[PDB]
Amino acid sequence: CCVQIMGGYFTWTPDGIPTLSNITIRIPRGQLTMIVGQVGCGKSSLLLAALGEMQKVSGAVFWSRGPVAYASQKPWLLNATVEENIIFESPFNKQRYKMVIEACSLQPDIDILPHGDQTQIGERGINLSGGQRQRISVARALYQHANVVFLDDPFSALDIHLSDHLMQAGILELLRDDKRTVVLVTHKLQYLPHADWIIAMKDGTIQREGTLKDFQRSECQLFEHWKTL
Amino acid sequence: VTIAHRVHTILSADLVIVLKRGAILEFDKPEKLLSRKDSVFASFVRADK
Ligand SMILES: Nc1ncnc2c1ncn2[C@@H]1O[C@H](COP(=O)(O)OP(=O)(O)OP(=O)(O)O)[C@@H](O)[C@H]1O
Ligand SMILES: [Mg+2]
Repeated sequence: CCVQIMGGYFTWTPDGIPTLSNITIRIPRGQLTMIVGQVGCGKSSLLLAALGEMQKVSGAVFWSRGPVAYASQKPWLLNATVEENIIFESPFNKQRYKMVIEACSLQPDIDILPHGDQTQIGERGINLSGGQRQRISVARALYQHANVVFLDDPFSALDIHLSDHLMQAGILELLRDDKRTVVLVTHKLQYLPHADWIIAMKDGTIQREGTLKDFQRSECQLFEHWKTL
Repeated sequence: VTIAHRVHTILSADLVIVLKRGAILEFDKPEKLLSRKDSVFASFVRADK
């Protein structure tokens, strides 16, 4: 019912090759859906197109627009206070704030900061490691309180402990909202029988779409998924 | 000399070295480490597989 694009044709340059062609996408209302594929197959491109960052050569995007929470593939913070950019111009709520941070497991990483929570980081402030940047980028979208939250490879600079913690706590909290759709792409298929909808693609073109009763259509692709046990 | 975010890929190594918060813990071959069940590497490969 929610965001859908039938037979979309998207590109980066209006003169180059139409990078994305003939795609058909569905995102249910208040569910957990993932997108997967090979490296550079076009898994972020479909998303940025469905965010309005690509002149569609053809097709039709349908929404409900909305202030969609987002986290770019490379994490990006603000030249401001850690509190100031995790909040991001939202009405500060101690409960929601501390809950989101505990979900992102940042408290021990905040404690090492010289001013703790109000440490002035950025391109002008003190610099730090990519794991913390990624966690802050995720926290920004988690505290965002938007209907359609939306992530892009959050589990990149995260190890298994922190990845498990984030996934479990944060994503189960998102699902705990009566209606809050979150769309995270990742490379670890480990958490497939935790996603409510699956979208696989190769070389841009989508292949299939469906969680369980559709992952039984062929053994080649599902064996490729279960190649890593 | 590999650093691994995927303990399943490092599996084919000749010798695996495990790191606690600042020191090696019993560098050895992967087979013995996973078989011991006392290695943290066992917990890794079992929580990831
Ligand atoms: N900002 C950009 N400008 C121009 N071309 C791009 C840009 N981003 C991606 N492309 C091209 O579009 C294709 C799809 O890129 P995309 O970012 O979707 O890769 P991806 O599969 O999402 O990345 P990854 O595999 O690392 O998750 C790539 O072949 C790339 O060459
Ligand atoms: Mg990408």
